[PDB]
Amino acid sequence: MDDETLRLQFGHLIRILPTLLEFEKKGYEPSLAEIVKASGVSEKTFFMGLKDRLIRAGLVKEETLSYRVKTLKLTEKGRRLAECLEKCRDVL
Amino acid sequence: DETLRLQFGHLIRILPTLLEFEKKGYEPSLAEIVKASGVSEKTFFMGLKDRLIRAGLVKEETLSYRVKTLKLTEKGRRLAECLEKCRDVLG
Ligand SMILES: [Cl-]
Ligand SMILES: [Cl-]
Ligand SMILES: [Cl-]
Repeated sequence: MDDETLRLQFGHLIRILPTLLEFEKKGYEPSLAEIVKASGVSEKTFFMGLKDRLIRAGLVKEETLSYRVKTLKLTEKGRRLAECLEKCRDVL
Repeated sequence: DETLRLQFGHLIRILPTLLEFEKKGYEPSLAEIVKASGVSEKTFFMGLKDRLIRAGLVKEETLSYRVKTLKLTEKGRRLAECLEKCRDVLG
């Protein structure tokens, strides 16, 4: 529990991690821009720190999609947590 | 919601701790909540307690002339159950 996951904001987690699980269940590889758009985080919050914190925390990894276009892939830990956060969303 | 503005670590420590006391029928003082949860006294007393109250996740009550406690609301209770499962992923 030094997990940097603990340092993340609940809203950012409950937004981004379920969004990426739902794209994955559909077979779709979304761009950083589509991830922001579907999740509802601000692009300024995303590109000015959040993305790199999710990477640091072992929750996602960034990959090249095509020229000039990157995606995030869930790690097994990020996917395990994403599923737990889906139920949190129901409650809320 | 104010719930979304909370830090995941503080949530994952406090609300599960309270739920586990409640299942055992135990009514902890504020100091016992701090110690069992692993948050510091300063973190708890300098904003976190009151953030959890403002998010509707807990209610503060005077338990006796001696001590206070926090009770889970039903929202707080449902979210605690989900955060336990989250804790099985981390550990
Ligand atoms: Cl964050
Ligand atoms: Cl907090
Ligand atoms: Cl309690």
